[PDB]
Amino acid sequence: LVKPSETLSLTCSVSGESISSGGYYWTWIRQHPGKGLEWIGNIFDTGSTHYSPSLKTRLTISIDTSKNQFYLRLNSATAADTAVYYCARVGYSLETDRPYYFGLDVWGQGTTVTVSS
Amino acid sequence: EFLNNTEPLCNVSGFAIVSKDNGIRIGSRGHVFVIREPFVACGPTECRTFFLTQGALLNDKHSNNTVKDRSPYRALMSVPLGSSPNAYQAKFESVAWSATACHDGKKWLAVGISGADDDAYAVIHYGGMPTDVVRSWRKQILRTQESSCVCMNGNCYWVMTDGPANSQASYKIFKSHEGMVTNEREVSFQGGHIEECSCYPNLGKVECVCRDNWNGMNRPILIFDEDLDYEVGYLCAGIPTDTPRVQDSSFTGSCTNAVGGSGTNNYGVKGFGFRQGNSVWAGRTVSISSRSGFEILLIEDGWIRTSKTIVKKVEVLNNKNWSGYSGAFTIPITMTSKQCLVPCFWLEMIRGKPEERTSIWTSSSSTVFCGVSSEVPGWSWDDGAILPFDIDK
Amino acid sequence: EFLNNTEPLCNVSGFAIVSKDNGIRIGSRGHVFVIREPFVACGPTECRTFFLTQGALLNDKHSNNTVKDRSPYRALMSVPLGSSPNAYQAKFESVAWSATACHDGKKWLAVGISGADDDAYAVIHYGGMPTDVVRSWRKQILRTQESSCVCMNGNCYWVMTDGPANSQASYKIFKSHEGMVTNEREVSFQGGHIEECSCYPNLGKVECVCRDNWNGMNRPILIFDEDLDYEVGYLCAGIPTDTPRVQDSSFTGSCTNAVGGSGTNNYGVKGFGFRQGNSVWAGRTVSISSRSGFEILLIEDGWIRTSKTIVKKVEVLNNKNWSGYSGAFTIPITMTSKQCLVPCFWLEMIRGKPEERTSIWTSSSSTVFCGVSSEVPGWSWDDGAILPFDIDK
Amino acid sequence: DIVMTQSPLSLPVTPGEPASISCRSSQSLLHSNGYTYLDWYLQKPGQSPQLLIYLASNRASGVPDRFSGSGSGTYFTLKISRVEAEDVGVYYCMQAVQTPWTFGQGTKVEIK
Ligand SMILES: *[C@@H]1O[C@H](CO)[C@@H](O)[C@H](O)[C@H]1NC(C)=O
Ligand SMILES: *[C@@H]1O[C@H](CO)[C@@H](O)[C@H](O)[C@H]1NC(C)=O
Ligand SMILES: *[C@@H]1O[C@H](CO)[C@@H](O)[C@H](O)[C@H]1NC(C)=O
Ligand SMILES: *[C@@H]1O[C@H](CO)[C@@H](O)[C@H](O)[C@H]1NC(C)=O
Ligand SMILES: [Ca+2]
Ligand SMILES: [Ca+2]
Repeated sequence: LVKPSETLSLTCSVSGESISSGGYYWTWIRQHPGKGLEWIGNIFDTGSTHYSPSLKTRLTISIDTSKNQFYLRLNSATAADTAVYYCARVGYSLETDRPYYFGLDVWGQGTTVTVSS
Repeated sequence: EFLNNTEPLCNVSGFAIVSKDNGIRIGSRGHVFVIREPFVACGPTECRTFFLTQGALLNDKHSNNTVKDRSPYRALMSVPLGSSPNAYQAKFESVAWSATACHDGKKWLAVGISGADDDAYAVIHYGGMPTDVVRSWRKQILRTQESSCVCMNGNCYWVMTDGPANSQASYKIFKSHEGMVTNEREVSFQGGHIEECSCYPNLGKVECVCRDNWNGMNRPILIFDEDLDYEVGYLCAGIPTDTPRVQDSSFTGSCTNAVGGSGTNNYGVKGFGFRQGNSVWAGRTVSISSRSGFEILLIEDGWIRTSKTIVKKVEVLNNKNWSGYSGAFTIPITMTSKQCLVPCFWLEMIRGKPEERTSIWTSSSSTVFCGVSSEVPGWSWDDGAILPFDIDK
Repeated sequence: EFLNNTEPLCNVSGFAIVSKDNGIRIGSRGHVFVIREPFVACGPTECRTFFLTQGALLNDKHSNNTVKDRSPYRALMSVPLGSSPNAYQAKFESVAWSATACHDGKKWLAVGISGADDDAYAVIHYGGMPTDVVRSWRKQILRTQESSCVCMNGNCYWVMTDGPANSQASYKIFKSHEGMVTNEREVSFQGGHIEECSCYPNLGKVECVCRDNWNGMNRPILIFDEDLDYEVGYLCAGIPTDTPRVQDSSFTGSCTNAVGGSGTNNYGVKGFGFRQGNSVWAGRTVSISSRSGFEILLIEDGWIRTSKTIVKKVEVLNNKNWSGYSGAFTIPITMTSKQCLVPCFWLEMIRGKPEERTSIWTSSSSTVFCGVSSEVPGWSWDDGAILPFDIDK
Repeated sequence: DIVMTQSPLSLPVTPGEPASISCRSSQSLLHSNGYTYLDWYLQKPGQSPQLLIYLASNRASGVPDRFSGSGSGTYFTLKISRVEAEDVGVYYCMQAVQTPWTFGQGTKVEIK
């Protein structure tokens, strides 16, 4: 449980693979009760980051390659930030002369964050 | 009788032009295919321009989305050196969206990769019939080297790779006798990325100068021989040669480590580099951040010594003109009767939507040069098309 | 020296793609013929795509009625494997509106039926000259297998039929030697229909899997040898493999009797089936009521045992793409140096007015596959033409 | 963002028959490098989502051979050749063209 205007944070872990193996982007993905999915942001193995604009003022997302772990922090959580939070992986690249995309192929189990007193 | 190549590479002093497709210039009215990347390979009777068509002709409506570089419609065909890639003289070779080909003295071997992204496989043609198949092993995009394979004492060799683009992959060296594969050995190389090599034989060792698509401004080298023992490392030169790079005075160079830069780390372009004793004839694009122009540099002791002393420079495109991939090949003894192998290189010039936003298609055109013991001058032998074409209107 | 074929068929584990015409996709601006049905046949030097042109190019006003499948203008022409069926590479072989052709080790043989509906006759060309003529005997539409003939020890064999389409006909087995016919025997088969066979040799017998166009969901089998003794009956498999069919769990199968259906009784499609010991690699469309999508199924003991156990399945077109005929051939020892015959098959993809009502013409495009001992995956190697064409506007 | 809209909010269905769901985006999903970045994902009762189709046309690995995809530009479709009892769930489209990825509204599939 999280109380309003606290800092939410979450831990996601990797195994079988390692972080910095396979060149995936690690993603956080949200789901409010009764609604459809939403996308929070991407980290690459080397720390370059993408954020959804609606949350970009609140967020901070980071890796620790020595722990095979990656992290979400969301400042000033409102009651409306109540959701199931999923973490995933997705391999893709757009620079090269042979692009690819293998969308969100593996999902972790969800965490039901409830933001209330 | 099988083609030897156990003979040294010729010393050369300048590179003279040999052929020029004029593909796009003729294709404005003639029936000419859309090509993303070409290459050249030489048999004992002739040299032939291979290319990966996109199954459609210029100015034809089926050329619309030809920026897309992998699809079930691409095919490898082959046209004799210098003739345009026209619809009626192109001999079909393979179905393929990434290939390699070379002549072993008896018959033409071609390797054509096909199948879906996550499950690709290669079919090894030999004289017009499929003799073997190699499937992915990491089950991401499988790739061959986009230029000829290297045949010696009747065995033909090539490098293939499976895995990420912007991160460490898996790379394997292959070996075939009369089509079918007889050996395969993986390159353990934890510091870098060997994607799109350009290979040539030299006194019994196959040498390859490749494409570092991760954390590097500098060319990886791979050297291997009869039974696939190898050495891996980097082109020591003090002069960087990939497309994204910082200027020559800022780079320091390394023989064993990938040297990265500001904004240069996740991109590159296919090149070549002929060793000449300890010096190297390294080809590179004039601009430091885009595929334009082309230079050939003879760097003294650049194969081993982090030197920056450029002894000779040629130019074959000036910086206002678009260029692209470049690769190596050699013209055998059976042709020239010299007691050594003559080094040659090709250069493609790309035109279309990746830079010229208004055109819908994307195609390229080839120019071919060969080494000459005399000194030779440079000039801008550009592609000379006048876009937009009549289907872009 | 004549081409042997007294050698066993090769055991295969999956089929790898070999070529793809891209005929319609190139024919939009190129000069490409309209074709209804193609096929492939292999000599000792090369394999060639044969096809029955309709005397007119794509995207041209003389294609306004090519759904009409018999006319004086049709002609059989031949192009090396994988090159488009264009106007300037095609070598003329025979005036014909239904034909078969095969290389006997010395020269190409090609049988071209022509003449009016009620009075047709076949011309047997051999090395470019008419050696013999075979006339109708029931005086309705004379027919041949629209796919290669089978040559052994110098003799060449094929199956012809004369008589009704939705009712019992007359079927005959022929045997040439250097062009002219030497022998002829009639297939007595009161229970069924054998229209449009796909034949291949196998250890000195010729095996054909055919097309039941009357009261049958199931393939007829014909097996004959040197002096034309034969066995007739049906592909025992518990899996039905004609186009009109009931689903696999409703069908029961028979080795000797035509198993009909609800609404499936008077129509069909040309197809193939390689025996592999007692199992069969049977090809069939994906849909049970229309010519769309293609599968290849290895059925265990399917050749003899009414079994339904599909051991392997491959797909080469997905169900949203139109398909068509299909047929067997084999690549000889003279090419592969294997001590066994490599099995291969072709698939045609029809486009135009029989299903796409708005276009005026009707043409088809060829894909060719060959068997490989490795496992090989599937994909949707479809035809990719953005119809309608400019002549349709 | 690309606004995503998806036409049946619930689809009644029954085993053995074909079925279809479809999707439309407020700009064409044709990226400048030629590929068309649209996916479909399936969320079964009390589970995470699962990948079905990873570009307009391409099925993912391990997905049963019964699904099929089609479309280009703005309008895309998911086909089920025969529906079977394991297919109940909520189906979302997704697009991966722009820097914010957006999911569809979510078609429920209800057996009848
Ligand atoms: C190939 O090389 C060997 C080794 O020197 C030589 O003796 C042989 O004659 C060569 N053959 C040809 C055809 O060049
Ligand atoms: C190319 O295709 C796009 C749709 O993908 C279309 O907007 C455009 O008009 C087409 N142009 C031509 C010349 O076919
Ligand atoms: C054909 O077959 C016979 C019988 O096996 C064999 O002896 C003969 O040498 C063969 N000829 C050719 C040309 O392959
Ligand atoms: C084809 O033929 C019909 C008459 O049989 C005619 O009405 C039509 O205009 C013709 N179409 C073309 C494209 O010539
Ligand atoms: Ca680089
Ligand atoms: Ca039938």
